[PDB]
Amino acid sequence: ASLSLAPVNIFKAGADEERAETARLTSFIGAIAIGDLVKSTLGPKGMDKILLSSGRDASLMVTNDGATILKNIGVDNPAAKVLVDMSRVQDDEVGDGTTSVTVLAAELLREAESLIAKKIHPQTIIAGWREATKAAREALLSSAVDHGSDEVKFRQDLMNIAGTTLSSKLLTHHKDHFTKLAVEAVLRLKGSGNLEAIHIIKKLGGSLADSYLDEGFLLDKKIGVNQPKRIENAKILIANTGMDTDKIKIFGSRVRVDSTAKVAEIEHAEKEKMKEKVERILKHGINCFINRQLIYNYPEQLFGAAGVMAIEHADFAGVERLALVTGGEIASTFDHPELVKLGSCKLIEEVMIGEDKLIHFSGVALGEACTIVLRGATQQILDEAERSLHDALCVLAQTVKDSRTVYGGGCSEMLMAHAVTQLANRTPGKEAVAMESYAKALRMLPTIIADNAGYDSADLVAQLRAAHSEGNTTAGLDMREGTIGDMAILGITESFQVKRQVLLSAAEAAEVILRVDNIIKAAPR
Amino acid sequence: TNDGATILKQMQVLHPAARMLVELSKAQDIEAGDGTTSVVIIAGSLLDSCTKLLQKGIHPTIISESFQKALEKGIEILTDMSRPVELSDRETLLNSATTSLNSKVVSQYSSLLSPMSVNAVMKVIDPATATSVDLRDIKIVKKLGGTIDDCELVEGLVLTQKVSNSGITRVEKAKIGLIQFCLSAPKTDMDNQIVVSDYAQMDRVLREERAYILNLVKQIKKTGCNVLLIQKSILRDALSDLALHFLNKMKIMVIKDIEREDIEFICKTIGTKPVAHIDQFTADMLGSAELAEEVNLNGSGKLLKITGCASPGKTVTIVVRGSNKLVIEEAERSIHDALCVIRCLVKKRALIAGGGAPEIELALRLTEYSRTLSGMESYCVRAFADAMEVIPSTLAENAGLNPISTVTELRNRHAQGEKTAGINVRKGGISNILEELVVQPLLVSVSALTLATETVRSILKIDDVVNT
Amino acid sequence: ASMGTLAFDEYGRPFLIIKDQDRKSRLMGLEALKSHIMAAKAVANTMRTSLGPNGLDKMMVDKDGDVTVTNDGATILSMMDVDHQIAKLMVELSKSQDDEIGDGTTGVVVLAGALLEEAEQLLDRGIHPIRIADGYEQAARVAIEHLDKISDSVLVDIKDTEPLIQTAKTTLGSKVVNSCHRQMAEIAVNAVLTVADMERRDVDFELIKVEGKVGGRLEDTKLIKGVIVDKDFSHPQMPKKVEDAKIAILTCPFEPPKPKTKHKLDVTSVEDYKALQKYEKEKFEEMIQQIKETGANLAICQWGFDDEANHLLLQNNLPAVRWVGGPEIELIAIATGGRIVPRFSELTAEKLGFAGLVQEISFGTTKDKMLVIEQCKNSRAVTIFIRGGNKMIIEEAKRSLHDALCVIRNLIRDNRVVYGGGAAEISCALAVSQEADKCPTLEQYAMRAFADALEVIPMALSENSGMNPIQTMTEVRARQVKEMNPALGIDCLHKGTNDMKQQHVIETLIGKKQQISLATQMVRMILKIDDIRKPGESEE
Amino acid sequence: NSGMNPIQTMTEVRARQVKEMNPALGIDCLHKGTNDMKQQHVIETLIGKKQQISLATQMVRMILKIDDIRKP
Amino acid sequence: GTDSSQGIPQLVSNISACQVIAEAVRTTLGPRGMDKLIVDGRGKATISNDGATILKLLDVVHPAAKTLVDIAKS
Ligand SMILES: Nc1ncnc2c1ncn2[C@@H]1O[C@H](COP(=O)(O)OP(=O)(O)O)[C@@H](O)[C@H]1O
Ligand SMILES: Nc1ncnc2c1ncn2[C@@H]1O[C@H](COP(=O)(O)OP(=O)(O)O)[C@@H](O)[C@H]1O
Ligand SMILES: Nc1ncnc2c1ncn2[C@@H]1O[C@H](COP(=O)(O)OP(=O)(O)O)[C@@H](O)[C@H]1O
Repeated sequence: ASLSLAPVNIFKAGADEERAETARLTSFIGAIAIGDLVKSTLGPKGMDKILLSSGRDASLMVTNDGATILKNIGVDNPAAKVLVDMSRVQDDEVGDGTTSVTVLAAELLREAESLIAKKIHPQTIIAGWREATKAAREALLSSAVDHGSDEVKFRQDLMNIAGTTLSSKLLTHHKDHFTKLAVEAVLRLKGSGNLEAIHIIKKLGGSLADSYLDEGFLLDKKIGVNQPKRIENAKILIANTGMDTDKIKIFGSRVRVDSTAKVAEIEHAEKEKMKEKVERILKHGINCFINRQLIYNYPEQLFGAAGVMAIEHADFAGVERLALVTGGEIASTFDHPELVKLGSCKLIEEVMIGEDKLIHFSGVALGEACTIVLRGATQQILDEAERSLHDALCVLAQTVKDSRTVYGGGCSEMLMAHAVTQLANRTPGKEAVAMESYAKALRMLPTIIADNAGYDSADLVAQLRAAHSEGNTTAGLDMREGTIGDMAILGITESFQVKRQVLLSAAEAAEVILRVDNIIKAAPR
Repeated sequence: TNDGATILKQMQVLHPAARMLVELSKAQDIEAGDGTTSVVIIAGSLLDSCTKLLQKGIHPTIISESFQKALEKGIEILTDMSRPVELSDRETLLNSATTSLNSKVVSQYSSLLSPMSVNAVMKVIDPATATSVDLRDIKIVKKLGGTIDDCELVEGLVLTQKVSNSGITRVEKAKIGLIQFCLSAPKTDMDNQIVVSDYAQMDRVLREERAYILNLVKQIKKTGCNVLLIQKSILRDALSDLALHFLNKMKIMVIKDIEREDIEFICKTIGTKPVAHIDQFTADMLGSAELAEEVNLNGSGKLLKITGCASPGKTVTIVVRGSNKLVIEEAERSIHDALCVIRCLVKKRALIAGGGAPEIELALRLTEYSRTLSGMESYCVRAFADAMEVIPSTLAENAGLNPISTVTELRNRHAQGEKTAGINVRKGGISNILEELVVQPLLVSVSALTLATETVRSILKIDDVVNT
Repeated sequence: ASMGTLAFDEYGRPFLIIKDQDRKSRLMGLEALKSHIMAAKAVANTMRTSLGPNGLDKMMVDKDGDVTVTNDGATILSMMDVDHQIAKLMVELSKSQDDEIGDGTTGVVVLAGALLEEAEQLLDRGIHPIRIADGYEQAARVAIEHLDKISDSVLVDIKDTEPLIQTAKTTLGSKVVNSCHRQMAEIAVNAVLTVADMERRDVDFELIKVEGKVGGRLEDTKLIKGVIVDKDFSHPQMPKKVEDAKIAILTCPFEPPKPKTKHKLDVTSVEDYKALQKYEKEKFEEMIQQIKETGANLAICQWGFDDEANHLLLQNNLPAVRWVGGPEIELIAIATGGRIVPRFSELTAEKLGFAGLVQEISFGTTKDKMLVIEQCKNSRAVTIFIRGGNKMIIEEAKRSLHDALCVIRNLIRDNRVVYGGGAAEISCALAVSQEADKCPTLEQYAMRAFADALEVIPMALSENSGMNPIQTMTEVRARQVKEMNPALGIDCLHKGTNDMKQQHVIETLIGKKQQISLATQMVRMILKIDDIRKPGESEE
Repeated sequence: NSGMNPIQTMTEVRARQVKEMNPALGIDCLHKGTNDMKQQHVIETLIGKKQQISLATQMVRMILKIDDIRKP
Repeated sequence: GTDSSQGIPQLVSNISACQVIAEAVRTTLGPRGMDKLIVDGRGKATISNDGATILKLLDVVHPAAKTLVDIAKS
């Protein structure tokens, strides 16, 4: 029975239950709504999107990646919340394919709606989809190719993959140069899998071509007054002390005086203690000093008299990457000047770019940190460029970890679709119908990928289907003229692990969402 | 006000397009210093061309690459037509400064200001062999009332805060002394309670505080200072009545509420290091003095003019006058625009006559290139040229003149050879404006063109807008 | 029996009976019982769809906006906006069945639903609830006797778990995790047998936590015989991997303890200030030397440490963590065999637990790592790590492993088991039909009511899948007449055979008898209650 | 109304027209292969299109001779 | 209190209150009588077939109800 047509509604105010078909209608309609809201960023012609803040903040951002929309969007449909959860999972896994897995899930749900309207049970659909996913995964691994051993081929595949990632973004104008720059940046880590080490800056104005890579480090903390402005070839030490009005941590201590003479004596004692601490710091043999918290007037005056620069407002990430790139060691007790390693740098300077004073590091010792200069007229294009660069770094790291790759741009999509169609016509029953709907969603993904360019779909899809039937498993759609051809020679390749992860995530999300039959609601607040 | 940078940065509409146009104007101001109005007008023209390009059922991605080709062609044309100058050609710098001042209220106050601006630039930066200009070298004193003739080229330091030491004026050969310790009773870092159980103890309290403050004054006079400057302290009283009286009894000028940000500028200029501890009262505080006069502007503002130092830094100051705040801001920003123009003259010494002539030439050349093209690209480049034709229309407008006739006459004069033909505002006609010294550098128009093209491309590939 | 009673006295004066009677719907008697039974009707029909492997999964959005997609009925209905006390009574019924067995919680609810289904028609015929309840109790006794008669038991002990693996796979077939049923059965049995007591004692579930992180693939779900620590090392250059580590239990911050009562210390002179400074410095020195005296590898701080302590630990190269929760401290102390340490007074190398292996685990570009502890020679705690494509499949895996481990615990408790999937339900229906045919007539209506009530389980199983219910019902009943077998029932997975035993489906007999008894008792109780008070003011 | 490109169609058409002049060098709507209306027998009276152009011109002009509205 | 005036109407009100207080326990007399479950605040609904046990947990507010409950308690 259903509570929709019942003598009583056992609910509080605002809580309701709806008929099974209506419940799935609402859930899957919310899911497909979020799906086509994230849609239209597929392919190299993906249109950008503004991430506006409805509140008084009014923070306006633009991005071509749909995951940014997913992380910052209001949630109404519970299935939409499930979709954003799985998409965030995929994004934390790999930096590309998040919008791909989201749109695949949205389609799978909309043809699930259509197929249930076609009088098919959800369990049969789930079984057919599981069979089709197994077939698609086996086909994808059959055509998967790894070329990590060959260093020249590995570098060429890195070129292709970074170009693939940047094609969907607006940076396609300098795609090749930014590609070689990012590949050099990722190889600068000497096989290190971390990505927070690579740091980026923002500078208003200038052409996009002005963007480049800095091998050293870029710093944007001001220098003191009395200390000399520029001293090179110094030793840099990182400290975790407050370095401001240092007082006894004992809570119960208090001062009880009968006259101002003892007050002045205590003030002089505090000044002498601060001077002793300053001398203890200077005992380390340091000229460029780095601090986290504030530095007051007396210590900065003492540093200026000592001719030693103190750098404040160095946050945890900044000191982290500075230690990674120079080998400096963080310290909190300065009673052992020789027991803490000091940072080694070749050249330090305070460059003047734009209308700001930026400290630039050159000749870093360890080199385990990359600093990238990005130039843009507006902050929006700047953040879009940095997000695209970060996604490129993520996909490059994923390729470095495993070099198993496949031919994308609809090519491997046609492989999967062909395998699933072959199995569907091989098998009888409504499971075949469900998994053929799976296959048609698979085919319609690159359909809209290409149609985002205002091109034709059916002719190219049929041509690629026929060519891959002939055995042209390396044939893929070319965005340059909206035509077909050898996908590899276009220099556009996709990692096999990313494709497999996207396929599995979409399959599992569709399976878990489809099993929902009825929606029950508690009392809203 | 007139110049559009402040106008855009002041008003706000909250629509993302408006905010990013404001950001584009700010970036244009940052990169070059002027042309913000020009670049935003160019963006608006490209967008009115774009909407018509869009109603024709054209994909908004091929038009982006067409705009990129138009941009690179226009950059090539502008670079080709521009003529280089020399860093020793003061005449070219004077022409550029005068042209910059024309678009401001002080347009007729240019013959005395352009040499002023170039001399200030020469003083505050490297006279030659330099790449960047530090705009922070020169500060501005904005004063109500007065005239442009009342503006000065002071090269010392001015303290806008009031003289808390009333009755002390014109300390001859004044020695400027900056201190950071607050002139008040001593206080420990930790909380103290002054418990008093006897009359003698309470008397000793203030007796000892008076003795300590007198010792402080004596140690201040140990070096022989006659002018004292205190920081801006709000937790503790920077200047107390007892300290002020003790310093006035023996003639030291006292001024409090001094910002900590100006301390770095003072150190860069003269080098009087701030002092936080009394024991470090060395002899490096002071130096030679030339002039310290408390000038008054007919009672319409109190100022402390202290000019003249021995071996100062490369920093000067400007005192901008004006009846109302708007004209003061206009004169100040006119001076700033002149300085930015000289900065643009520092690098990429490529000059071209302005006044619509570069835009007329660009429109004609892009029309030719569109004719040479084919496909949607030719139509997009035609729309591009029609859009960029707007600037000579606006310049021909604001005077009631015919834009069509002006544009066609300029195009014909370019065709016969006279490319440098512009709009002559003084003669109210159309002729070459090279004689009128209406010349602009390369990296102002080039920067505006590139920025406008990038912004229109950014907003070109937009599908929908959503809120969070 | 609505909007109060209309009398208006009897000489024309205004009349008052009950407070707020202008709109009070006064509910007593048979109509009140109708209201309660129909509310239970709604609850049961909304809940019953989660029965059988083909049974779908309900979702709920709680008062806090958190979703929950679930297959196990107990947790499906455990968070319902229950208003009438009968629904709450069914909730405690489900809870009692769940903590008594763990599986079959759906069975009691559906059985009670069908019992009330025919009870309401019996009430419409004009039958007072007492005789209905008595007949229902007689019927429950008959059903329990049949269940005892058709029992069959096998070996369950720790040495052999192949029947346990089959039972776990059968139980998890109804859950979406049925893709890798063999893998989850094997890992679950390994987890439960890692630490267990076979002398009819409880297995420490405090030490067995089902926790995992999102990401990866479902088949990556693997068993970690140890402890999972969320926190990470504070220093960048600090080493991330330590082997053969010793756990230093710490329950005090790395700062000088302060007096509990309010205290005042008078520092007046320069000598006092310097003396306090040097006292504090020597206190830090004493504390750091005391910490280093034990020589432990890993130090676990509940209250953390400051920057100076962090640098001192860095120089000493002694791995340590900060701000760890108390229950986690108890778990790690039990697993490593550590001892309670109040402060540095009782800190020594003889009271340190041992961790076999300690590692930092990375999951790509997240900047958020975790600490895994395993390989302990005396590990008293074992945890199962589950991977999934999203957090809600993770939660479903959590509850699926929970139910599987509960089934394993029930099997360990006793080997008395039977065959489910409606076959035993059909046998019970046959027994109740026989009792109706061989017992006094007046209560035979309640007899056959209870029979039709027990008949709903194959009803729901069939209509969940989609086969024709009643033809299968009659055919299986006829075959069961031909041969007595609790293994002739519905082929939900369409395997083509009605031999339920051949399909390796095992459920505990204690669970089924408790299900029947609990359902009968709850139905009897609800039959005898006809009082609920409502104000019904229809506030605006 | 169908979907072919406007501008390459224009380019091909006037290229063929400057190569040779014919009143039937237009659009191949139904993919007859050639842009020659003579082969496809696309025929319309000259008077109709003459009056088309004339009426359009005169009424466009006389609409251009209107610039006032005073809605109450 | 509706028509709670001096004389007979207040007696009628008391009689009606007595009838209402009887209705709650009217159905639990005997060993085979039905039981009562009524919400009592925090949901600790109590099963008790004894009528007096029902009486200790009632919500009597009418004076007639109280002056009958006291006799019942005695
Ligand atoms: N040159 C190309 N030709 C065809 N398809 C491409 C090309 N470059 C990228 N793609 C596809 O377009 C998709 C869009 O990628 P992107 O928007 O960066 O993130 P997501 O993959 O999550 O959508 C990619 O998944 C990729 O498979
Ligand atoms: N005497 C003049 N005759 C004609 N045009 C002039 C004259 N003086 C200046 N202009 C034009 O006015 C424009 C002012 O530009 P700009 O200073 O960028 O405007 P804004 O200060 O509002 O940003 C210059 O591009 C120049 O071509
Ligand atoms: N393979 C199967 N075929 C037919 N029926 C099954 C099968 N597996 C389980 N069942 C039945 O489905 C019922 C529901 O089991 P399940 O949903 O796993 O937990 P619960 O019993 O708590 O609802 C069980 O009582 C069992 O008898």
